[PDB]
Amino acid sequence: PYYAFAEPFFIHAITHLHVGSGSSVEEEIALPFQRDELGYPTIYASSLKGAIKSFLLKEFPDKRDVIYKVLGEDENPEEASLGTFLDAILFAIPSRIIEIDSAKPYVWVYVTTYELLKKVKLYLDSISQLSNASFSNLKNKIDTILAKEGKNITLDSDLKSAILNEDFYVELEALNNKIPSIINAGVPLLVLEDSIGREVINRSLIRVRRIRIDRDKKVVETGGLWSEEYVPMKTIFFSVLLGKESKESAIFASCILRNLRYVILGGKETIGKGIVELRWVKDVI
Amino acid sequence: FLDYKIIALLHDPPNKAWVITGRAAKYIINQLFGKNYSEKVDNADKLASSIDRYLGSIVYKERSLFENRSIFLKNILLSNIQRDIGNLFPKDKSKLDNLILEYKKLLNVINKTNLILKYQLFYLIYELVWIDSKYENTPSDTRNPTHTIFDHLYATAAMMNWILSLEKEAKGYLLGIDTIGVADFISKGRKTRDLWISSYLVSALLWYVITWFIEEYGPDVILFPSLRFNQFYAFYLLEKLRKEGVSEDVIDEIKELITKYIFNGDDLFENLKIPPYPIIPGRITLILPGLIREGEEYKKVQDDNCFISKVKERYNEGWRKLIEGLRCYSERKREDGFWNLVCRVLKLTEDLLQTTPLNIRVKQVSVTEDEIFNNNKLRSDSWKIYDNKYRQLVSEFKKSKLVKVTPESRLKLFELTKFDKLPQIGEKSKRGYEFCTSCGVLPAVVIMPKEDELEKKLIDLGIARDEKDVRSIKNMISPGERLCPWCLVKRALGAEPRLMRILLLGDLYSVEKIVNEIVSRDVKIEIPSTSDIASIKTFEEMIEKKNEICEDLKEEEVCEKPSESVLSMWQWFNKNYYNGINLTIDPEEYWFSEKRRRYYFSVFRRHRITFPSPYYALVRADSDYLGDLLEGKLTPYLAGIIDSGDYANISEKKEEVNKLLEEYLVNAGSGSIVDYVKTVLKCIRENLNKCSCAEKIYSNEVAKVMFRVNVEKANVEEEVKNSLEYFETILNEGRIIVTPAWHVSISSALNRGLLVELELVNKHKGFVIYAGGDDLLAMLPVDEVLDFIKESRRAFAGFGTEKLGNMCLENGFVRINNAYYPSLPIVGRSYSVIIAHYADPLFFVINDSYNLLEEGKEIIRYRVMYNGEYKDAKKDVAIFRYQGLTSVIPLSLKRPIVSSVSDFNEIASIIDVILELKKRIDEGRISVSLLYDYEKYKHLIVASDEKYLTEFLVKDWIKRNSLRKHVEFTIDEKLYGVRLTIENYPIKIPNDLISNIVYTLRIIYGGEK
Amino acid sequence: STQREYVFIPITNSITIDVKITIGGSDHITNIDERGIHNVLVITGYAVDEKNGRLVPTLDPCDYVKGILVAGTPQQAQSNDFLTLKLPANKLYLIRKKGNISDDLKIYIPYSSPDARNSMKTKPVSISDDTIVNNIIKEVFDKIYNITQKEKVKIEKVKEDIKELFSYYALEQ
Amino acid sequence: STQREYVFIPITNSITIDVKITIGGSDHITNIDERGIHNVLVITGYAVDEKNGRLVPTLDPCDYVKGILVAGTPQQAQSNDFLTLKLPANKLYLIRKKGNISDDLKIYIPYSSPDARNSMKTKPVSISDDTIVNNIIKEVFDKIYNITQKEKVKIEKVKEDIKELFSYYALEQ
Amino acid sequence: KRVLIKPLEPLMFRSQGEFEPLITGSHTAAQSLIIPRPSTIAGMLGYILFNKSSGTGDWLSDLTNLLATIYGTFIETNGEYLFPLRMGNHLALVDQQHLINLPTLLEKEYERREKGIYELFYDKNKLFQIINHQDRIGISIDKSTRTVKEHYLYSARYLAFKKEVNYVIFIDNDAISDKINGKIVNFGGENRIAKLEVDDYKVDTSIEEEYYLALSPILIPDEALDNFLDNISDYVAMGKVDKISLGFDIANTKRKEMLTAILEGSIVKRSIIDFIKNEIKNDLRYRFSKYEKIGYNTLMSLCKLALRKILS
Ligand SMILES: [Zn+2]
Repeated sequence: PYYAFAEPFFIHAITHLHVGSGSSVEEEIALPFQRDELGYPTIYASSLKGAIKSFLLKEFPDKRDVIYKVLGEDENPEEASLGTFLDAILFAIPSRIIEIDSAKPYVWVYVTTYELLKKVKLYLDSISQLSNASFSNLKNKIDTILAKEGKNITLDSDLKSAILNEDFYVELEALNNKIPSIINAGVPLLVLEDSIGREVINRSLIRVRRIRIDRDKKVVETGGLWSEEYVPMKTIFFSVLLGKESKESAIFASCILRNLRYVILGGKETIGKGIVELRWVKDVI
Repeated sequence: FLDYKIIALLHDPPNKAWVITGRAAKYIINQLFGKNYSEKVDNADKLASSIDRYLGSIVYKERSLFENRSIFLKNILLSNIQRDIGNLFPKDKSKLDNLILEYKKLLNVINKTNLILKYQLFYLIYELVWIDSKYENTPSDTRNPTHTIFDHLYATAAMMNWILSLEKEAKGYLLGIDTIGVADFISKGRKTRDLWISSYLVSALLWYVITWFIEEYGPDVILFPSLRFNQFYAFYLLEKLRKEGVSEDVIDEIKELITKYIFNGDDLFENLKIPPYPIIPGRITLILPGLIREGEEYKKVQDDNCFISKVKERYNEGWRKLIEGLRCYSERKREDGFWNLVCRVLKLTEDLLQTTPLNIRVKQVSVTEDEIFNNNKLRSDSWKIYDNKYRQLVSEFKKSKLVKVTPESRLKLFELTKFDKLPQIGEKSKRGYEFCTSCGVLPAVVIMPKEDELEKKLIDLGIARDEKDVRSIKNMISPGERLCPWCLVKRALGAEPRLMRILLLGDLYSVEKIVNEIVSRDVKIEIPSTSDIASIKTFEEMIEKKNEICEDLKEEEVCEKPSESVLSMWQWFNKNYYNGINLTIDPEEYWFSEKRRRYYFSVFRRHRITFPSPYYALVRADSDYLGDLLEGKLTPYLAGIIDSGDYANISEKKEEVNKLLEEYLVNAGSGSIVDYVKTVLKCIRENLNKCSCAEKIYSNEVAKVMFRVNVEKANVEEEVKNSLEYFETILNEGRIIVTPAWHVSISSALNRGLLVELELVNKHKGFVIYAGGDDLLAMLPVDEVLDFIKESRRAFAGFGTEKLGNMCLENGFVRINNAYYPSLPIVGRSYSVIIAHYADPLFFVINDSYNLLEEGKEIIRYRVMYNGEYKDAKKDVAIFRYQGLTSVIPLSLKRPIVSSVSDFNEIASIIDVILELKKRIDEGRISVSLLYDYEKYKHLIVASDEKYLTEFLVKDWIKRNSLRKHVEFTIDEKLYGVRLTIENYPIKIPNDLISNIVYTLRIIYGGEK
Repeated sequence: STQREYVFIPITNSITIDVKITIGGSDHITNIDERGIHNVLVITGYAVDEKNGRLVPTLDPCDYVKGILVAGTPQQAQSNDFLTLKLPANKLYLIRKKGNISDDLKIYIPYSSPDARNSMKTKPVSISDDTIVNNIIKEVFDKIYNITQKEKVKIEKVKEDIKELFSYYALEQ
Repeated sequence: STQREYVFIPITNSITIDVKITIGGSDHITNIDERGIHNVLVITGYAVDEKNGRLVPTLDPCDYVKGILVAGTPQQAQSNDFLTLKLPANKLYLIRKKGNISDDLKIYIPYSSPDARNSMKTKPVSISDDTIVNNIIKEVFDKIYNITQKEKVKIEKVKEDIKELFSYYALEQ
Repeated sequence: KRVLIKPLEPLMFRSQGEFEPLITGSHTAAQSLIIPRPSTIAGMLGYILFNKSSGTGDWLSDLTNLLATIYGTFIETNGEYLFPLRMGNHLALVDQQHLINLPTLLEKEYERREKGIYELFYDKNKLFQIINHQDRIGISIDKSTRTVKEHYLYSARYLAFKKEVNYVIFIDNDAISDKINGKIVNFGGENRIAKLEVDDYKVDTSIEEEYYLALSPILIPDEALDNFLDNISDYVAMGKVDKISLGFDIANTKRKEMLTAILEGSIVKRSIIDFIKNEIKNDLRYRFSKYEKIGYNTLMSLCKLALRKILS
């Protein structure tokens, strides 16, 4: 009854992303990314609900009736929706690392603040009662990480100190525990302090100058100059599909989502942005 | 009995600076009896000005204790500014009374039997006939020249309404009226066609109800605003005479007496036949007698509630007569179309429209025989009440401001929405009812398609009886819009804005005698659009390169004939429409379409002109700490140093405030009266606090007492005590005393500051939307905004280098052909400047122009140089906004604003540095990439601490981006220690002024595309 | 200089012997002008003791009783069980502020010891019995203000404003 | 039956020794639970009287002082000076309330004689000067809360909590 | 008794531009409400407890069958109880320590009040320590060209929470207290999500006092509007009065009603109580009993958190 079940998933950036926002200049960027309630990158619920519906209608038009009746009918706007995406939350963003006193040398690591993990816990404590995808091991690692609020936590016990994004000296402690990692690769997740993590991430965004060139003589047109912020490859967002309990939603869960791996999201796809691989949490840790 | 107050007004001669004790009541009266007193007009003189206890009560009437025959003149706010009048006076002793006879060119060709026609016709032309013989605005008191005489002459007849109301048994009143909320109503509007008249419905509905008084109590009865330079009052009085039936030659002694001063252009009150500009503010005060007219004679009723019921129904009586005459026009012209629709709803909804779309708070205080009379003459401190009644009145505004009851909330809509009793036009609501799109809250009665099958399918819903009337429906109503009944009145009023002469004249005629004038005529009126203002320099270049670039465009009605008669309220247009270029067009289809817009850019590039720039500029202003100056508080002198909330405990903030009024009032005297106040004032917590702290200055007070003997005594134990109780008030309370002459002096300068600001804006290419006078809302083109702001703040403070219509503008004054009228030098003027693309939703542009300004009045603080050290201010900022690029520029850099004559040329000279930087970038002397190379220099100049090392880092940045290596740019070094405090508010504002200099020119060149 | 003292209006006739004052000075804090009461004091945190009326200082912000200040000092039978203080004329939460304050004023207060042996839970009560104040004006409002039967032509006017304004708290013990 | 007692917390250094029954029993009203100081009593009409700091009772509800509540009676050298009282935990209103109180307990508040010598130049004081927090935490925040440094370790937060919450009013002299 | 509402994401409550004391560079077509109406709340709980056999034409007749009396709306950030406060086109979120000394401040003189409110709304407000007004601008895309579709753009201005913030209401029932506890609900406007949970919580009610606070829109019977406005300061001390809409019925898909209301956060006096209870008649007497049962006339004293209705 009324969101009787839900499925969490992760949003991986296979290429860069640009999911544009209210395109103003308050950060000397002409096309800033969609900001969150704290300044982090996020994906709005409409940009997921639209661009996954717009993908599936182009892929499975035999299922056009179901995708309409779950994700929102537009020719008949009377009827309600039964599927609802949350706002995607920045779970991890990769960052360049230079090792100091490590046994395994790395080149890049994932970075998170505790602020970003408080919202992940805020999701997971709220979808726990649906009893269908509990995965308490996932949020219990979040419990142990948020137990150390105020330090700088790594999850591979070899690092002990590093320079992140070539400008930020950090000093790590491990969990004094193994704590098997949430993410997919063999790459350390370095949960940072809430102060410095709004710099290491904010350095790890990609700010690109672009121009528009007159094809006739290879010189820039007047006014063709603007800045864009991309979100890098391998960035991991987190969001949960919430579904109500009609049987047209379970067929939508059955052979739609389980045939769904790569999704185009966001804008500027002719530049080749917004190719996104989705990893559900019902087949992983 | 009243309306004989001319002798109460002219209780003194207007040659008062050549009469009081030296420098040769010289004349009294030549068209009535001697002035009405047994003690009546004399006490009306002694309660009118603050000089009456500055130097004591009887020295105001003994007229020689510290006399002078070398005559200067001062400003009322700031007496560090000496003004000279010298040897010149209006002329020879045998032609001294020709100007008395030039009163009598109309006022004794018409019979003096009635007094409701004299007292109103004498008030308006009173200064205007005297200034043309050049008397140089002499002071009232020679010992203290800090009041112009008309501001004491118009005061001593204004508060004569209190004197002649205390002569039945006891009555008398103040009555202040404020509207509920201006700017949210003003913001409602979709075309600027609503925005202009919504400013007008504020003023004209408030103009209606104040004709009810002056046709029954005469003028000089509203202090605030003054009816001396009201542009509404030069159209209302212009049709009182035109109703009478005199020749139009005879009125040229009146009309072109008005014309060269008020309404300076050729667009007059009788060129377009209305006032152009809504001028009355939302906040007004009346000083009122206790009388009720029954025909030539007045009775009183004692109950206080005689006004606040019967004023507000006159405010209803306007809105009734506004909409019922508006029923007539769409009934008279019902076959024309778009008015078939407006006549249809006014036949439907006559339940909802009997309430006004704006309301007013009318607060009322009174006066009795107590506190003004003791046996039948004055008591001790009879002047302590008048400010306190103003403090009674404003406290009533201070109390009832905290509840704003919105004007939508007065309707009864429950049964109309519980049960479907809503009348509608067009589609029927699938959702019960549909929200209005131009107020935003109300239900709609117009439901219109956006498209689908546009012109065809609108007919079968009941909006069209043919095809050709849709073009008038599509004219003022864009498709897809849904309107409340209140905006559908306003969008009908925007089409015929001349229709409000019903409301504007107060129904001076009958209801049909007004409307039948413009039943006849069909003069089309243009309001400029947003693509008009953004493309001024399109029309400025089509004038210059006239037809040699216009041959492919001789079919596109841009170079065709200016067709009908069409002429606007906008003065740039109104003297450049007939150049060979029509300007009635809406250029969203010529060079702001996209089909034939690229082709028009194919025209401009072969002729090498500047493209249309898609950005206009909205400019709002504000008076900074106005009402507390009119309450007498010293916040606008020390704005941000001591705000109004610090008036709880002034006995710890006593440091600079007891320095402030001290050095002002001792600067207000002249000669031997200067020493008379400078030792009686200081002994308050200095000596033993009682009398004989100032008996020592009797030793030179005695040098005039046995001179021409008229004094009734040999003992002065009382004139060094009642002078002491006056400064017991204005030191132990930091307020300065509000007199009748206090409000008349400021409001006359407000009215002069009004009309000079109307001329300043269209010395540029500007347009006026709202102009209350202490408030402003105008829309300039994107170029001329900065030097406007530079010279608007220099005009509102009062400083000129440029000759206007006929007025000369001096330091702390203003001169119209001889007469130095004063100014408002210390009262700052905030600004909120939005650069806007023309395709913005304009409801919200008017939202974040008020909402930008109200947060700027509270949070924005900057370190300001006070006596060598850095104190902090809060006001006098000129906030810019490109779209989110917000920039805050202070305008003062000294507390107070002015303290000598050499200080005027540095008010808002911050943005002259901006202007001179803009002056040297567009030439190619300073490089363009100066502004972008700045953000490397900001992190050091911020972290720099003493400005000597900062001098190079500023000059390096100038030198590093310099195309020539000898061009030198002079930056003031006091622009360096300024840092901006903006706490707890989410917008991004830079914390030093040099970044805000840089971010100001990022906006302006960003405005020019 | 000047000083004042406090009187209260309970549901009890415990005001008979309070002070020996009628005017004291010549003008008053609370006024009598034809539209009800003026400059009427409200003091929170003091609850009444109906029988042998006193006011105990509680620790409650919304426990409030209203009173009136007129120039004098009680009986020369106090200074052991009352309170008194001299405030800078604006530490007073008094309804309907009309006259300009004197920048200073000395006022006494009928005080009661907390009586720290009872579980006191108060209760707010409203004034009733139009007669009760219609002759508390016989008790004090004419004793403290001779203006009764001389100025106010609308007696029931002040009766009804005393009905509507005044309501206070009681110890109920 | 249970009795409690009020400890006012200003920056003032008039706290040296007033309490001997510091724990007495085992329960005291206020507490700290890893997110700030709980049950901080506001009292209106009272102010600090800096000279050998205590609480002058004035007659302005704008005047308020915050403090804590601990079990016991102070030093048994007083009740000639303190305003000992008893309330059903209902008329005193604190912040951060966690458990339903026992519906009746007594109170010991330091009280000051009114003694109107000059006008009480009331001022607001917000807690500043981290060093004063550092010496008062050793002073009282531990002599009562022996729990501290056993259960509570987020010490900088109970510093972070009082500097902007704990405020009081003063007499300037 | 107490039901916490935890928003999992930013919320939207479609206000129609009633209040706007704020700048971003926004120009947004839908301004949001800071504290929602109770018809949202009662409509959300009745969206849980709905049955097909409880479908009839009149909504509030059906809605009060589905539940008990719902009480007012405010904020608990785990450590505060923040309460609305309106000065007129302004809003604040304050704890009650700045409400206790508030009816002190109301009756005071000229400059004491401007000393009071301008520290209160401007230095003692916890709005912008909590609320991040977040513009969101959405579009529509034709599936056959992949561009913007013409004419379809909106700019909805949502309501985000900087730190964790929960809504607080009170309900008198105990049977529903389990089945409402722990429910993910479609709370709010454009398909946003919140979480309900139920804790039993003692609350004192029904204190008689002059100056109250309105924790919900006090409705006005829309018959004595002249009798109400003529002494406006007789019933409200400070606050804002506006014609509100009661919202949107689900089963019949129309707007509900429009009434003048005393907006929440307004400081009223006791004289509104006998005013409503002597300007009602048997139709609206039976109507407005239901409106308090869904929670409009919630009145809180500034002494302590004690609630009461008008007809209660
Ligand atoms: Zn409308």
